Amino acid sequence: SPSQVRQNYHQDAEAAINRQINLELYASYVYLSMSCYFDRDDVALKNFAKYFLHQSHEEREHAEKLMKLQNQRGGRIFLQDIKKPDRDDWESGLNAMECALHLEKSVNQSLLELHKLATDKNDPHLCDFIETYYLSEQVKSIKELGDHVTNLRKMGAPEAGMAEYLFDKHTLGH
Amino acid sequence: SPSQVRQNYHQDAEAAINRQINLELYASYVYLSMSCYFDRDDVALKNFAKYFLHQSHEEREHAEKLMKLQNQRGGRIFLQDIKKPDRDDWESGLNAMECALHLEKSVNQSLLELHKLATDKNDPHLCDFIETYYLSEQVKSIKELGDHVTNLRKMGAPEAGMAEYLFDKHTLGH
Amino acid sequence: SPSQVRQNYHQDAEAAINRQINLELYASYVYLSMSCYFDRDDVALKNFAKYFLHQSHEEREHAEKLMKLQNQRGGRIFLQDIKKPDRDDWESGLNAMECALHLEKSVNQSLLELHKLATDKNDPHLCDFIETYYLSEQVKSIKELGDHVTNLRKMGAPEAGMAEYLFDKHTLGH
Amino acid sequence: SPSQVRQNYHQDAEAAINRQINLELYASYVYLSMSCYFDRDDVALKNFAKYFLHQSHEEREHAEKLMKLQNQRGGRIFLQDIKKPDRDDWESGLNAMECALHLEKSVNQSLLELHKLATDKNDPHLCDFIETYYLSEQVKSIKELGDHVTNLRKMGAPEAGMAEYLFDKHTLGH
Amino acid sequence: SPSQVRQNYHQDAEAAINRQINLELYASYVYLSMSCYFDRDDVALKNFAKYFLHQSHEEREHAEKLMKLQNQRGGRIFLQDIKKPDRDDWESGLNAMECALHLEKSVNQSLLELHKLATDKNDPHLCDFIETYYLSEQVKSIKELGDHVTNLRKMGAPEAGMAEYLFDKHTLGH
Amino acid sequence: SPSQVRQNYHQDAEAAINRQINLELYASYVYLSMSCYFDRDDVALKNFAKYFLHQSHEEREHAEKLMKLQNQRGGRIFLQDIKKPDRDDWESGLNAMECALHLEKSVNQSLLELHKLATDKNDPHLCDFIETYYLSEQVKSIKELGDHVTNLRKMGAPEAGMAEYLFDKHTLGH
Ligand SMILES: [Mg+2]
Ligand SMILES: [Mg+2]
Ligand SMILES: [Mg+2]
Ligand SMILES: [Mg+2]
Ligand SMILES: [Mg+2]
Ligand SMILES: [Mg+2]
Repeated sequence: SPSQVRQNYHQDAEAAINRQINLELYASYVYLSMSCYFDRDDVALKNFAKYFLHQSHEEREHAEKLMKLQNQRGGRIFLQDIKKPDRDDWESGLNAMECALHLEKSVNQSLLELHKLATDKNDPHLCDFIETYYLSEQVKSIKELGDHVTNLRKMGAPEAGMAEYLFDKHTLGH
Repeated sequence: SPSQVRQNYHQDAEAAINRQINLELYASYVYLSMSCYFDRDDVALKNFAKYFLHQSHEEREHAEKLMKLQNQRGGRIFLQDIKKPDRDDWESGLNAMECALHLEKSVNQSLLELHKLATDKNDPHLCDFIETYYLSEQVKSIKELGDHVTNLRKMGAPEAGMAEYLFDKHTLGH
Repeated sequence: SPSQVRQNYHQDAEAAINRQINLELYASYVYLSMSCYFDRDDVALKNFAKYFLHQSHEEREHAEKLMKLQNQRGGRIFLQDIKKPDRDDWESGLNAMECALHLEKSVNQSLLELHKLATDKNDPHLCDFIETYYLSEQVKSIKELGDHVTNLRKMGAPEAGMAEYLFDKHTLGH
Repeated sequence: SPSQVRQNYHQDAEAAINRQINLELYASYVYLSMSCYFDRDDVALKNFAKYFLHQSHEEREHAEKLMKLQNQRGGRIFLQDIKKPDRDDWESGLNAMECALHLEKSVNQSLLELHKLATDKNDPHLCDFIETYYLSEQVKSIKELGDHVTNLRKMGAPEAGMAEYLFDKHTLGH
Repeated sequence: SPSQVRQNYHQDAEAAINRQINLELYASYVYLSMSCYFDRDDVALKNFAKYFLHQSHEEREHAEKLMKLQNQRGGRIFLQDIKKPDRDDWESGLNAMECALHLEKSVNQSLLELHKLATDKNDPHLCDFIETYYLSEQVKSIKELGDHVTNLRKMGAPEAGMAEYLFDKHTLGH
Repeated sequence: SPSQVRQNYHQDAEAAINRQINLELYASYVYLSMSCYFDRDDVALKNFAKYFLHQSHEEREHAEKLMKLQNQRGGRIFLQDIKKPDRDDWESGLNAMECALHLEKSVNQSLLELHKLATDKNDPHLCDFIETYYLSEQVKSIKELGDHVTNLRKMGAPEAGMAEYLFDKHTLGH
């Protein structure tokens, strides 16, 4: 019954990795939601919509790397339902950015508990994997979103009106 | 309250399009499941896994075209939960292909009810849209999967063993 | 017994499409006839013969698209005899052009009854197909032949003699 | 007396298409008017003037496609007077954009009545034509103008003064 | 109230230039009419239709240069209705050419009264403008149309029938 | 009444060549039939369908060379009905190949009687023509089909199931 390729892969880890897969697919669905919002004809911020559409595609690629890992180690993937996003209508460019940042910190929090459970089961390949592909880029994302939120607040979003518009063109529009 | 760009777009259609979006995202999740299965170390059919991974990416692109349509016409997108796939373990290459085909016919059935409701509300742009981008490629998909299922059955899958292996290399491996 | 790929394809349509296939193959045979006539050593209008030979090849390509359609939808093709053309000897360049035009209108008339029967069975993919590939180019053909017949009559074909000759070089000879 | 190429083309449609031609030429004249306004030495928004000049040229190209259609089907074109635009002086960038949008919806409304009259006379080629070349791009225009009006209002046009200026450079100036 | 850029621009000239704009737009509409006529399925002279379509596009470009001039000098543009062309059906290639020539002489006559009114108000820039861009090319047009009318009459249009046909291919078809 | 270019062309030959034209058009229709069969969604052998579609196009080119010959020698072409193929459904890849081979031998048999009748009327150009363009390639076709039938039988078609599938990819799929 155990996989021919299975070696030093504890059950508690296999279960934790399945939960992290469901968490990345759900983040991917949240960015997709926001992207729909900024494409609305009475919000109309195209560069915001392209920005979150890209984040969406990147999160779906994190889920699939984890899907490969779990097959390489001889664990089995058990998919669950992907819950709908907290809300449909996201108010403003600055409110969507602050939720993105809150979301991205929670994904980060779960990877750090994942890493703490692999260190305490003595699984070095799994740890190295999380470190090399997840923890580092998750810290670059948070820092970037932290900077976007800072700039928008300074320019006086959302009360200013010209702030998101200029932000859309200069910072997100390359 | 009604969108500035809204014109000849009945409520019953806006609701139908939201349900079709949830149906494409769910198909996308089912292909993703199958792809995980053929990558398993004790199934090991790489060209099958690449085939369904591509179908997965294509269905997620159908959902996003529909997301654009609904914004262009001034309707609003209301995302629901995406339910987990019927099963986790898909038996064989021929059983996965027969379920793919059964799935793809149900997506087709819902587009034909969508088109019947747009014709009976007199919405010509919505009809043209469904016809030009959905109904045609949905018929090419079904015909292709119908042919794959036919060949596999003839070569004697799944009892033969060499049938999926050869099928994987010649028909799916370009 | 019913095809695995068959869906929303009424028997009355499958029968109508078979009759339209026989009608395109017969048109293809009529153009082939005319082309033989203008190659005759005592008619001798080479650019007329090249013109109808091309129309012949185009009609045989319409029949084969319809042959593909009927297989994609899971209907079955039932070929009949192709009847010989009304006549062997076609008098003149202007008489051959007026028969071509009368022929091309009858092909058009049958596609419009085909489309009226698919709309009344609720088959949207079949309708879109006929519209996108048949009705439009059938209207461009009729308009072109209508213009050729007009010019020839004006220049005084067939009594003039120099009219077809000049027509052969300037309008049909690029 | 009836055209040699005429087939399944009802009189009521020929009359409707003539009225739609006069409607596109009149829209073309309105955009030309606005373009003159933004070139005025005491408005001075060059990128607005280039934007409406282009819309003007596009509408004159819609009228000529319809002029071709009506000749291909063997109807006759009956040109009327083109009435002068509602006003000469258009106040602001945001007021010109809101009138453009109101205009573009009325052109859309007339194409949808045109399509409803071709469906009820059973003219499939005419319907396909309107759908494929008019209804789709008319919906992309409305959505775009809807977005421009939204942005300008948000930035605080016309009271702001810097809003149109920045809008002219970033959104319309490529 | 007077424009900041206005200098040596008499009211009587501003009014004359507005009337010349309406005259070029009306000529543009007349050529458009003729072009529709030669595209008719029972006239069928394609190179005649391309010839007048081009003249149409050129006249619409003369109107827009005048629209720029009037803005550069700080006058205001007051658009009127564009009246429908004298007739719908233009008989023959030679009759359409003789009306084109009569039209083009009347446009010329109005530019010469325009120039006589700018010389008698002492406006040198306006005079130079009319001379450099209008009077010269208006004389080349008349001479060309004069030559086309001469040739057609000689070959025996419209009684000959082969005359317009050959004319269409050799003189207008490059 | 006799053609100006007619020389040493006996009536009995002109009649024989007309019958051979009808025989090539009928072979062309039979290959077209088979090609439709292998494109069926429950046969599904694409490389077989491409193979017979090509043979179809080649036979229609043999008929047209003969149509040219008969015009060059000053005979007249008298087209007959093209009869429908013996059957609609062709069982298997090996059964279709054995009928193709039986068909291709009968075409060969008629060319050899044609050549025997031209030698006994003393028509050397007609003989050379048949020899140089027909008899040689007809012998290469038969030998090829003879080899395909041999291989399929050896691999154990049609009972094997994997035989046609592999044959489709290696021998017919280049
Ligand atoms: Mg991640
Ligand atoms: Mg789809
Ligand atoms: Mg056709
Ligand atoms: Mg339009
Ligand atoms: Mg001029
Ligand atoms: Mg042959």
